[PDB]
Amino acid sequence: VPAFLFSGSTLSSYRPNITIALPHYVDLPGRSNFKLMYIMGFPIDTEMEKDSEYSNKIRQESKISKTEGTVSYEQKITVETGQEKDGVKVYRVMVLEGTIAESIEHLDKKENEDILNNNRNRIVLADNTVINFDNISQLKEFLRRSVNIVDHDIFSSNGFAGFNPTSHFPSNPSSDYFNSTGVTFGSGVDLGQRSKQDLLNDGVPQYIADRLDGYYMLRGKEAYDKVRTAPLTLSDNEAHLLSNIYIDKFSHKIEGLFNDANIGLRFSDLPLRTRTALVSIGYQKGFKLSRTAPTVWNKVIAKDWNGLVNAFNNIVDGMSDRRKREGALVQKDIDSGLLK
Repeated sequence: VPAFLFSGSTLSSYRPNITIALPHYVDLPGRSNFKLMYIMGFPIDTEMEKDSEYSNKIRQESKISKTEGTVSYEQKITVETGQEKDGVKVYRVMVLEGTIAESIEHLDKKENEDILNNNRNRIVLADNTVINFDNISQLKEFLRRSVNIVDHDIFSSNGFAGFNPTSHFPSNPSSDYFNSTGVTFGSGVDLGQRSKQDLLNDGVPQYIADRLDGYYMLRGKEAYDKVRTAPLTLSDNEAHLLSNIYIDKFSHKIEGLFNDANIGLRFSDLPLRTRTALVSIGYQKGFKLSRTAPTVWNKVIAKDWNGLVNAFNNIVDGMSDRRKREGALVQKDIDSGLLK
């Protein structure tokens, strides 16, 4: 105390392979100053101000908010638990350069609870700066906010894209979009232009894709009649699975457009709520925002965030309340210090 040692286990893609009872000292092959000591087979990371051969210098702190902030969903993270005293830091390594996903799982694992509630929990980023968390919870939250390209609960709420597990038919005869509309499930998933094999190719499970037989490729009057005389309802679990697959898929196209514009930063460097606002407007008006919502896009590529809020507020499509709610997501990111 204050510690645990051989408690639980550790996730690493890196192991080196005749007396092992003695400690072994290793240099992380990719980077530095990152030097680890293996007691038994377990990785230990220590920092000491006064020069040591096998220790590391003091890592500077990160300015990222531990409360409201995120790390890029694109990067790798090192998760550490331990103690620090008067200029000397001792930490046990839990995840060694892992993705946010297995981090979030291997971090709740049955063997690992014990050491994480009595020791200080931090993340070491790819740039070798440090985020110190007050507790383990804060950390878990942080990982959950970081893992997803958009916020799925916000996106599927009635305020934005909605959720309807029964087969439905937006628009109508009086509309220009009549003939371009298909049968739709979950949050806006439209089968009008899709084949079963397309869904299988996108990663949708067999049982869901077979369940939808007879609804593929229908549009206009056909789709309207089909919904009227022979509806089909998916369970909430299946509907949410299908939806999340197509939401992530679309998010990637928005991401590509953003990165291709060479604005000075990457889509993954923006806060969660803003990413969510941009994907939402694109989902409804079409993905190429340079063409479909020019005022919004022009403000985005200028990096003018107040201008962006105004643009969301001034657009007239007859979808006004939703446009406003998107703008208010952006305004929330400005007010909390995450933007600019």
